[PDB]
Amino acid sequence: RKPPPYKHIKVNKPYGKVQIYTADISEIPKCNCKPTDENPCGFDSECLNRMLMFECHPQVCPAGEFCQNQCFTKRQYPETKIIKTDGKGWGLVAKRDIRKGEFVNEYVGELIDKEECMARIKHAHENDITHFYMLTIDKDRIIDAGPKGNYSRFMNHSCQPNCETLKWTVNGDTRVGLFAVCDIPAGTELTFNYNLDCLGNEKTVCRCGASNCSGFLG
Amino acid sequence: RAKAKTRSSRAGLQFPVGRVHRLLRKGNYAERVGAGAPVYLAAVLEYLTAEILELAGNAARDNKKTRIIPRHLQLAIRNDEELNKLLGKVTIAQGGVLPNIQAVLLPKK
Amino acid sequence: RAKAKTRSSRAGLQFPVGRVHRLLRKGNYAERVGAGAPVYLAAVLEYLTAEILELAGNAARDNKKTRIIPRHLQLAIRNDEELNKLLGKVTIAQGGVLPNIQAVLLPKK
Amino acid sequence: RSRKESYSIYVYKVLKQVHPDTGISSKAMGIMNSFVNDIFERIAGEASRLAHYNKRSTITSREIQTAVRLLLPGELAKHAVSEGTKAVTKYTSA
Amino acid sequence: KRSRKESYSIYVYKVLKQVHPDTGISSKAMGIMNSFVNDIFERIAGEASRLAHYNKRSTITSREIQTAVRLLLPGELAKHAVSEGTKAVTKYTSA
Amino acid sequence: DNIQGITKPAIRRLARRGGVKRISGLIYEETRGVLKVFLENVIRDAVTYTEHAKRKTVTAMDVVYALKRQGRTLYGFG
Amino acid sequence: RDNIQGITKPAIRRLARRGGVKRISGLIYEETRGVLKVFLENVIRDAVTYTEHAKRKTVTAMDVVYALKRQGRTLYGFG
Amino acid sequence: ATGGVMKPHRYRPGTVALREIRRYQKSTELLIRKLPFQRLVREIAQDFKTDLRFQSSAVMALQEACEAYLVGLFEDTNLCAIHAKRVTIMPKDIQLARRIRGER
Amino acid sequence: PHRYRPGTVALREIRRYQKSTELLIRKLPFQRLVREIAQDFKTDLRFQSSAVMALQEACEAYLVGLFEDTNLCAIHAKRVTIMPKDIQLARRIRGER
DNA sequence: GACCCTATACGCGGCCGCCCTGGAGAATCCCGGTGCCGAGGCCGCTCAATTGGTCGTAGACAGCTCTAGCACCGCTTAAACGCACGTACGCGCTGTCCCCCGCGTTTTAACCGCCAAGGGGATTACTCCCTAGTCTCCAGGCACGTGTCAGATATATACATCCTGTGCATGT
DNA sequence: ACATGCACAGGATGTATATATCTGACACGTGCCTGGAGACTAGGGAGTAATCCCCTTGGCGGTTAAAACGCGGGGGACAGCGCGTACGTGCGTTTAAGCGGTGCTAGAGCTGTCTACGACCAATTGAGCGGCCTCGGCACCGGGATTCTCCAGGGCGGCCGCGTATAGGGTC
Ligand SMILES: Nc1ncnc2c1ncn2[C@@H]1O[C@H](C[C@@H](N)CC[C@H](N)C(=O)O)[C@@H](O)[C@H]1O
Ligand SMILES: [Zn+2]
Ligand SMILES: [Zn+2]
Ligand SMILES: [Zn+2]
Repeated sequence: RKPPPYKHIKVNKPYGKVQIYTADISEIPKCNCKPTDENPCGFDSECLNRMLMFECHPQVCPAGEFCQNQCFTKRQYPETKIIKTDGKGWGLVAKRDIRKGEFVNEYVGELIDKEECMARIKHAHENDITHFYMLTIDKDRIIDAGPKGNYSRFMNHSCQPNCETLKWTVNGDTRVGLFAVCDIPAGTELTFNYNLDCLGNEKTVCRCGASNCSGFLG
Repeated sequence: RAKAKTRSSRAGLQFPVGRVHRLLRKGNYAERVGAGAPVYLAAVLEYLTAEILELAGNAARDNKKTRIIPRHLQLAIRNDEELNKLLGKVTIAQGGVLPNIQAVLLPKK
Repeated sequence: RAKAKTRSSRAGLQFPVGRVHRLLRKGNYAERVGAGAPVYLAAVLEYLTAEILELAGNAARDNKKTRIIPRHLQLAIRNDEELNKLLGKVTIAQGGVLPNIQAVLLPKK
Repeated sequence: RSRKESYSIYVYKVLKQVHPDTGISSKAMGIMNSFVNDIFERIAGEASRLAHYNKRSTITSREIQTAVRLLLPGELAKHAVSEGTKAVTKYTSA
Repeated sequence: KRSRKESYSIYVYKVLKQVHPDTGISSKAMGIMNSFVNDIFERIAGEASRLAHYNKRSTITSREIQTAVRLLLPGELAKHAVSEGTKAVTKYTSA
Repeated sequence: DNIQGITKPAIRRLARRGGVKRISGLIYEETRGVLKVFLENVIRDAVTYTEHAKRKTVTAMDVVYALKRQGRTLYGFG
Repeated sequence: RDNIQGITKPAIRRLARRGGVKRISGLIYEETRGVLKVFLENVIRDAVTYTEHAKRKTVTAMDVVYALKRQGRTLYGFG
Repeated sequence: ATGGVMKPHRYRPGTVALREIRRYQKSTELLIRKLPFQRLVREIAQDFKTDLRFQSSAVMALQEACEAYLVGLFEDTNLCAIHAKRVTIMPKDIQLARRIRGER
Repeated sequence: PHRYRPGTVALREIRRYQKSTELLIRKLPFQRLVREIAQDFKTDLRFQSSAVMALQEACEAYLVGLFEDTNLCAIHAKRVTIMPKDIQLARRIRGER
């Protein structure tokens, strides 16, 4: 029918005893781009924040509003929809061609700790839950896109992917964004390598379909 | 007498002409100190202080601060060519450095 | 009165204690110069001169010359470590350079 | 509990003259004291040597002017000379 | 008319004949030795001068000269110069 | 072995402020030697000043004078 | 008057040889003329300052010596 | 029926390095710990005179001077490295910097 | 037809000029250069012969030291040839401009 | 089962890279004259060092206060440390090609020596005004105290977009 | 008759901003008191003029060393490639820095006293400076003796091709 219901949230939601590190607007990096430039803080320019996976801030960036480096807070996700996959569940396909390096989406969910993460994995084993949305953003902080998330949680693993997860630092805190690693024409389903999923369990088979498929998730 | 009138006032200066005169006298630079030597020296010291303080205030305004801190003095000195040359061999406590990354260390396409 | 006895002879020096005393007094170094300050300083200048001249005379002998020329002073100064620290920023007229060639420039065997 | 002379009040007077609404930290004021003392000592020493080279007993405004030309680089020297000669012109006529 | 120009030529030559009896010295080398003695005199004198000013003294004494020797000269030069000057001072005051 | 208290992270930070991206692993020990030389010289002269004033305590002005004597004028301590 | 060209290429090669330099790129001569001119300009500027302060119309060897000493390049053998 | 977290790609080598470059060229703090530097200072001073005492401002001045010295030295040695067509600084680079400066 | 190999006369010259103590620039060219530099500071200047000689001695010493540092820079880059970038690196590290 | 067809490494020189001298210039040293000019030794004199005595204050020496330097202890937590991993950078090897060196020929201008000439540095004699020294006196600047006014800042109350759940319109 | 598609009044919390409270950081205000300022004088340093008389500038002419120029070619600069490992990134533990508070005392920093050292002055006299002269140390030259570099041919170690010996396999 439809995917099981989830609270479609827009920004990371902390939970339990997790704690963000949000810095003040004075101590976020500022580049050297100028508002008169050809593409201030643009994708292909030499923005010193873009090169270092830093997100510009319109109230700090010297380019003011000409800064094309606010792709996280402004949420310029290219339009995409959800389609049931062969034997993986639901994936997503965009609405247009994507040139290599276009910010595709941002992974977002509920911020949990390590012991809460293992509690949720235990509870999932108790009810043979097979879909897992965890993604370790760092020690003591894991994203869980299970209950709360966005469309990005509907991207599947493929051993030869067309997207990837990169960590950016936005407003002084880490966030994870899905980026395009190759020129993806529309109609093509989007998929990134989870890059690890084995904690202690039986390594669910990887029915990705890549030529170099590792068979399992690893 | 006639209402002492503080030579700095007579020169139109803010720095102390009398104190500079006394420091020249009690400092073993020559056995005599001219009348206009302290005036000249106080004027030059005031001019250089005004130059540095103006540049440092500009820098402190670039950071949207209303106090000059050693960082701003350092930024003013290093970002001005002649002030940099005058104070090249000087270290400013709590100054830091100019932000500068060589062009070869930057990530490439 | 006693005939005379130059203060160098009293100190057992070859350098002039009296002339050094006058130079200290007329150089604006301080308002008073102690009795033993010129004596000490003449001794130290004499020691340093003797050290340099010893090494320069050795260098002159090593070149089969019996007369010191600026080249020998240069060789003495640059071949000694302490005198090279002392005179590291000094140029010696008609002194030349030490004979140094880097090992990477010698012809490969 | 003893007096300690400083250039702080004069530095602050010059500050209010160029940036009327900007303050200055205590550490920055200390740095400005050190700066003024350093430059004073440089100029005074160079002028003292200038007198001794020419065999004069007097440090005059002329020698302070020449000490400024040696020690200051270019535009700083020109403006410092102009400022000082204006101060001496103004002082001697009052 | 012809004014007298002082120099350390005779003293440098006296010291030379102590340490190398059969050795002469060119006029240019003697000029270099004059410049060297004047340079070292000025360094020690200036260092002791400002060393007296730091301590709020007005007298340049043998203690000032000794400390200016330790500041300006390296290692063994400093040790031997200090000992030599101390010897000359301690034998000056016994005559 | 207090020169080992100038840890590797500290040297890396000092290299970052100098604009250094990659650091060979032989740098650290080398850098320590450099530091221990510089320090020595300055402290030597500082103690000299301290002994000439007949003080048992090394004053910030002694350090400042030593540094200026070595051509490394320092503003902010006197 | 291109007098800086009188510091000829062979003279620069000789100065390089006394420095231990074995092979010399052909772009070194203009660079070295520029370096030499800058250094000479600084020293002559300070020497002429010393000369004018003494009211003299002749630059003496002591003016050069004082200029060098104040630039940190003390020169023995001229006074 | 496995579970297990996913892991984002670590930063490419040289990205946290450039982040740190910008961060430490933006701040003015002291980059060495203070107790270790003070212990080293006292140990070095024991060779010149025993039972010495230090003013706190003396040790702070020493730290400021040494840290500024090392930062400038690292700038020159980075220039040496880049001259040699590298981006890694090596002991030979420090030695060339110090030799050209005059310290060696 | 006999001819030395490219680099042995250079070493010969290195030894010959590190053995000598003499001025390597000509006299009249350097003197004219000094006068033309001094024209832009004050006109109608005179020059004691010892003044121009001291200037030449100092400039030659400067350039010899600079070339030593330049040669070290070239050897650092695993070259034998000195190039303008080596002079620039030496001058930058020294403190010059 | 033996005999002949047939493949496959075996050794037998087969040229080769590649040292190793041998000899030819070229350069550098070495030794005897030769002469020349500057080191160095003496003379005369003058001016600066020495002798002696006087006088004032710089500093040494003792003594006291109270600052700040050191020693210690307990807690929090950030930083350092050790290890795993993986890539991108250093370094070695190769080729190519250009540019700099070594050498010969031509050209030019430095250099040497000699001669004037006059500019300007050095010296001397007056002189006059500018600075030290001094004494008196008052206010400028420093030490200490307390007000004021920010930014910062956690508290708290209204607003804006989302979330809800059973009811409104409807195609079965 | 009915539940699918889908909504609209109420809740509800993020969202935006007013609001009472801290914490300094300086900001005026006294309160002194020490050090500039006024006023005046004495004398020596500096300025001006005159004069000498070195020494810098300019010219001329010849000699010849040196720069300029051309050219072949060798070797070094430099671009490209590959690999392997060293270093950067990140995690999990451990350690020790930093902070705070407590407590004690060495010794910095000042005051008071007085003495003995240094400035200062006048007379004296010998050391050092300018001038002058000479003779030996060194520079230069020239011819012969080594010494060093460079390259043309021979031995000395290869692997290397080619004919060849040794043994597996098919057949009578
Ligand atoms: N390539 C794949 N083949 C088979 N199953 C997959 C694959 N990728 C993801 N999954 C399943 O999807 C889960 C990962 C989750 N992010 C869910 C993604 C999935 N598209 C969904 O939103 O339901 C895992 O628990 C797997 O069971
Ligand atoms: Zn930008
Ligand atoms: Zn931007
Ligand atoms: Zn797969």
